[PDB]
Amino acid sequence: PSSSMADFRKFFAKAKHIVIISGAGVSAESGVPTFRGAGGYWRKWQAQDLATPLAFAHNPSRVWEFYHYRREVMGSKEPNAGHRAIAECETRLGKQGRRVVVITQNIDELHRKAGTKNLLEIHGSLFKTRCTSCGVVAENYKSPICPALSGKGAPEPGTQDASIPVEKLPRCEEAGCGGLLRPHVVWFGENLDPAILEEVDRELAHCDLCLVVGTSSVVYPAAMFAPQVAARGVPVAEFNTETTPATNRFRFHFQGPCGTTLPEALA
Ligand SMILES: *Nc1ccc2c(C)cc(=O)oc2c1
Ligand SMILES: [Zn+2]
Repeated sequence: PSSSMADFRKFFAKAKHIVIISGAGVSAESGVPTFRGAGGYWRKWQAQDLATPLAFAHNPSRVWEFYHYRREVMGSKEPNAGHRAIAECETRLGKQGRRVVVITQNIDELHRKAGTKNLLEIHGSLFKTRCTSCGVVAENYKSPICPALSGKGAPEPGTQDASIPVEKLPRCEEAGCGGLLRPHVVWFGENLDPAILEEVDRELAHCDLCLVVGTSSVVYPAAMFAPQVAARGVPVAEFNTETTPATNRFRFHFQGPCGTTLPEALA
């Protein structure tokens, strides 16, 4: 795979429709905890233990504690130079009639905070709720999301369950509903929104340049998206930290934190 920034920049100058697939490394560069890899725990659990329908069914208080913590932590977090380069790229290109879309697996909204408008959040958002009775999706930035969760969700091992009664967990405020809310995020074992995937397929079909940032391209989610772009002859450029491996039938690979390489690539 080429690591020629100048060659990349020649494609970038001429590209009219860029798809940017954003993975977990973009969030990790802002210090956002993911509770996934080695060492990444909340109390005695990882995300694969708590971000499941079964976990929520059996202990909705514990799952709400986990997502309440993740909401509140964001008050100490900021977009990084990678987020900023991506947003500035969209803004500048949009005034030229050129399209930039960000397809992200990240749920912490830092792309939005940085100014990205054309955003597909394929795993949902920490700052949206979904009613488990009526299905309504709502924005929710309230600190705390409900009074019973104030001071709850502490991450330290040994912290006891809050065991909030389900009636005091976040509830739907649509007139005549009152159901129990869940976080509007995709759980392990769940389907991605087909309408989201409808929009993703349209962007992949039409783009003339594809970036994979903060993730590997040979793994989910980018492995679902990049192959068919590359198969069309569209250049695929990967920006990530792991020394290729990932092995790439793709055009470019730039090693390093994306906050180091993207400001230059997307200038
Ligand atoms: N079921 C499942 C859920 C989530 C995954 C992520 C976030 C990454 C992955 O590589 O494979 C997953 C599989
Ligand atoms: Zn409802």
